[PDB]
Amino acid sequence: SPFGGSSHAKGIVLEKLGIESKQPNSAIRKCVRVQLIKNGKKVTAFVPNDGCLNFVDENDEVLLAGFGRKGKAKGDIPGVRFKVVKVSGVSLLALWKEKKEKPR
Amino acid sequence: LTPKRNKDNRNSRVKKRKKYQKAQKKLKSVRAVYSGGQSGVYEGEKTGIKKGLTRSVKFK
Amino acid sequence: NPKAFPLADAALTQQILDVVQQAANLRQLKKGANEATKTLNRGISEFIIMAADCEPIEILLHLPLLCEDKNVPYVFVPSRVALGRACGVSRPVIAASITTNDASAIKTQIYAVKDKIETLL
Amino acid sequence: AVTIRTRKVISNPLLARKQFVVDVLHPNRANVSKDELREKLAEVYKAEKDAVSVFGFRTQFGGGK
Amino acid sequence: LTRNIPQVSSALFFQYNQAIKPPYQVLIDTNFINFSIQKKVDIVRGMMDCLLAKCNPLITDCVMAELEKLGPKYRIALKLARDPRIKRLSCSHKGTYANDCLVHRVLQHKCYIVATNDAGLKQRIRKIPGIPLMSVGGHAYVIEKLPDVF
Amino acid sequence: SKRKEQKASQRKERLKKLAKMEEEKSQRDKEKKKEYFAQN
Amino acid sequence: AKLVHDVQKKQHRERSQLTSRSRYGFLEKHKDYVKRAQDFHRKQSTLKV
Amino acid sequence: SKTYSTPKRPYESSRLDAELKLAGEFGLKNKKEIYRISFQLSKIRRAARDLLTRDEKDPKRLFEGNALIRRLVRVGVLSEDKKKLDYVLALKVEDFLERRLQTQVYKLGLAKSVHHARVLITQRHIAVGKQIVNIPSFMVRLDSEKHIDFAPTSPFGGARPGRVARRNAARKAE
Amino acid sequence: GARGGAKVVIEPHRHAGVYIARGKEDLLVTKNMAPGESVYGEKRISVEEPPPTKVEYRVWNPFRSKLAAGIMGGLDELFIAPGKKVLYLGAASGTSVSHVSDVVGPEGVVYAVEFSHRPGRELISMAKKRPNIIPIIEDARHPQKYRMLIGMVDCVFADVAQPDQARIIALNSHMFLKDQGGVVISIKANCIDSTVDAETVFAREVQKLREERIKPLEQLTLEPYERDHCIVVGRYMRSGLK
Amino acid sequence: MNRKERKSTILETLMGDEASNKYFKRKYNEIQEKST
RNA sequence: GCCCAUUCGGGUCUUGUAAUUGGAAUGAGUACAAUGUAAAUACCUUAACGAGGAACAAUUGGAGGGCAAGUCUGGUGCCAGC
Ligand SMILES: [Zn+2]
Repeated sequence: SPFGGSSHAKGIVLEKLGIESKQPNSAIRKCVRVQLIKNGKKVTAFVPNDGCLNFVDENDEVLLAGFGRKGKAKGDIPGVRFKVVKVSGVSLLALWKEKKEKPR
Repeated sequence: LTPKRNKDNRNSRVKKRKKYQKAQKKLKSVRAVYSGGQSGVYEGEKTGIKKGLTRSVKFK
Repeated sequence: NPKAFPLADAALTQQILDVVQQAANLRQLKKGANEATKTLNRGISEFIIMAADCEPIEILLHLPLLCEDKNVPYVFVPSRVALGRACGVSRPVIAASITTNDASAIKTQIYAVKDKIETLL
Repeated sequence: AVTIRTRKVISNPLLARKQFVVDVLHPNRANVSKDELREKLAEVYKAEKDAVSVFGFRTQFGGGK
Repeated sequence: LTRNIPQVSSALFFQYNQAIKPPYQVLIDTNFINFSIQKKVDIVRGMMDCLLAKCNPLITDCVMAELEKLGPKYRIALKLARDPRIKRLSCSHKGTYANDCLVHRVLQHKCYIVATNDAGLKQRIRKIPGIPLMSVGGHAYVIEKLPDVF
Repeated sequence: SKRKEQKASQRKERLKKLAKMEEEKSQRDKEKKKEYFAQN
Repeated sequence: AKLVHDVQKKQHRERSQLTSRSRYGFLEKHKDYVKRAQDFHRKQSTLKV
Repeated sequence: SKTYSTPKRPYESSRLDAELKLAGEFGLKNKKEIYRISFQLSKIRRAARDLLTRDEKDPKRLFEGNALIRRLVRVGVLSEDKKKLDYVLALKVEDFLERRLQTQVYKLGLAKSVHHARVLITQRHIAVGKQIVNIPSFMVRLDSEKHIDFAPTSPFGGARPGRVARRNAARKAE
Repeated sequence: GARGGAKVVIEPHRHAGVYIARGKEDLLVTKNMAPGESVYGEKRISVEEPPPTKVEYRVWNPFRSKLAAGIMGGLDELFIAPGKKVLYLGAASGTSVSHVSDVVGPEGVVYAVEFSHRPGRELISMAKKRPNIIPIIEDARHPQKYRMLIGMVDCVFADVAQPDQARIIALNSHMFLKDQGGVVISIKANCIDSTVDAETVFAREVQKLREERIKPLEQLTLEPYERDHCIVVGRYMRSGLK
Repeated sequence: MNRKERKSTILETLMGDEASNKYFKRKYNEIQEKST
């Protein structure tokens, strides 16, 4: 529905948006520029936990999903509608809790 | 890389027991439930009776 | 007007003493006159039974003044040896009592018996 | 000590057999050891130990029969 | 100096209210009868279809005074609420106001369930703890906090 | 004395819990009061 | 705790006072500083009133 | 099949305290047990409501209500005097799940707690007459309520003592 | 605790007539009318006063008396003042009527009725000792056959164990209780109705009272002492009910 | 209570036993040590 | 020292921490054997083994904290935020 009919879309990361944000674990630090493949466009996704931001580097064939805020936060930016849920085959929640291993 | 979980949290029958007998002992602090009655000889009410307090619901 | 007035007839006798045997097998019964009056003035007593042919009758006739003061039903039964066979014990017990317990599986029969004997008295 | 007990016995001279249901009751042992069962059944009947056959056993739950 | 804090009535749990045994006592009130009529459901069979249990309705003298006071548009409501199947209470307070009569009546007993429909009464009833309200909805009734609806 | 200071210490956390609760309720109601007006 | 580890929120112990200056010991950290400074500010304010 | 059903709302305060009280009182495992017993209670009294809302003297109401009360007195949740159909409408979940084997052997004695009752009858000790039952949720019928005793092939009855007892007898007789 | 020999202060309570006995653990205590003899085996405080005199006090065991549990749970006002006349429906034995008697005092009277016989002879053998009570051995369901000997009591109290509780108190209060007078009843839920539970049977009984013109004003449950009884205090209005 | 133990007031009654004196000495000494 | 209720109030050792610690019962397994079966597995049986961290290691979420001679941003000192 937010991209045709699918709930998830594979995508190619352009670059880690905001590496130069000084405040660690901030909204402008936790963004990536994903090239959606299903229609070939740009979008700004919202990877959780900047400590596990640095799994994804460049064309890591990332898999997005919606975000859906359940309230209002302190310094969260609006506009990001997409979060990262799977990167290059594995799920980055499992990567951040270090069960699996990112393959390359 | 997980939080320290609980031996009480392992078996659900135990966690639904140690939640009840706490909540069994919780409502000795909102009501005054019946606990058998006069067990020994009457040693007095043993915990304080105050004059200016009426715990009686009145009819408006 | 005798001294053992609420004397139960035959069918009510048989149901109250099979409730007696179920209570004795469920560990809910007090056997004997002085343990009966001890549990009676402790308060835990659903109802108490006496035997109307003990050779002194007063040694259990002292139980009316306690039980109908503390508001608990009481019933005479025409045979101490039948009540002994009911309680499941060698010597003839003459005064039994049923303790109060809401964790016992004869609560329905106890309440049926208690309602029948309150209608009897 | 075990016992065996047959029930529902029907003769059948269309095959010259007698077919029945077998209840073996063993109070503590595992099960009734079909060869030893077969020679005991041929002993209580008049059979061979070669002309008697049992097949459809199942031990019921909790053990014992 | 007599303070008065009412004890939590000892046939109540935290919020479970084990005093509501399945033969129910409900408290009918005025716009609930009116909405029952203009949704064309019944009363006793409607409550049975919503609760799957035998419900004894009650109306108070205050609510009967409100139903008489509301004039001749609701003669159907008054003929329905003078039903011999229902029982009747008898209030003793000043001022025929169904809202505080109802919420006082139920907060000093904690055994009645309240069959209401207006917003302020629903707010006060679900504000105070552990008594279930019911209300009209669609073409049936609806229960808000009974622990065994089914 | 130490019973009083323990009661004051936990009164501080009850105050912070009520602060979070009122903040969440106020943002929820200011969402609802404009959802009530977006039918215009 | 939303998305952090317990090793991410481990404890930081505080370092002692050096033995080289142990005669006037008890190195005085930030909480003791603020408990000194607000007391001094209150004393100065009541002195000035 | 799909016995258990999710209620009309599963995240609610009164329902949460209901499951807490019932679980900690009758010694239950999860919400699925209360939901199974509550479901089949709701099903049988939803079936009883239709037999009530149709008229009396119908053969359907007469012998189907007699069938329903015969089945319910056979399970034992209905007393011997209230043998008419609207007490089935006035049934409740407490005296319906009280007849499970866990609570029933605790009421019969021989277990000293509900949880010890559950762990021993899943450790295979209690047999209703002849059949060893290793499951709690039994709903024991009224006729076989007095046939509950320790099973003879179990060391709380009269069998050989257990492996802990005989191993300790060995390495305490050494 | 509270053994025989400790020194306990005797402070007065709100309900005039009763006293709090504050030691290291507290007691509820009424000032004994006939000194020197306990009536149902309770312990007695014994104070000295200055010609040296010595007056004694009784404890009030709430697990064996009804309204003592209501007093300790805290009722807003009773009507058992130190001057009034008090009727006692369902006076079992001395075990509560002696406490209501010595709360009432040497001027007011306590008319204690009782239906059974053996508690009747125990009540009379107690009643010869203190003079402010009147033992009646008649059924409480017939207030027209002891109408000869009592008149115009000032507060009734009720412990009878029959499922026509409201009819008993309504007939006795119409026949004897004065207007604007108190009525303190003690309903036992499991006694009067075993099928439906406690709050429903209490609401049904208090509705029967406000139909029989007693305007109720207090309901207390007395849960830590007895199970599922309740004390219901009411006035007898008869004129200007609302 | 025994006749050799019924003291003239509850202060001497509380002094007359042993466990209360033990608790009072250890609690009071810990309180003085905490104050210093 | 515990617990509960917009706050001052209420109620409770009959409340928590300790391998201080004791023996009893087990099936997950493991396995003679028999059972089932076309043959064999599984279940049903069952001798002998099989428990203290019963480590014979139950997870998935969610809500909060608190800590430095540490880091960064802002300013109306000693602060506010991330
Ligand atoms: Zn009204």
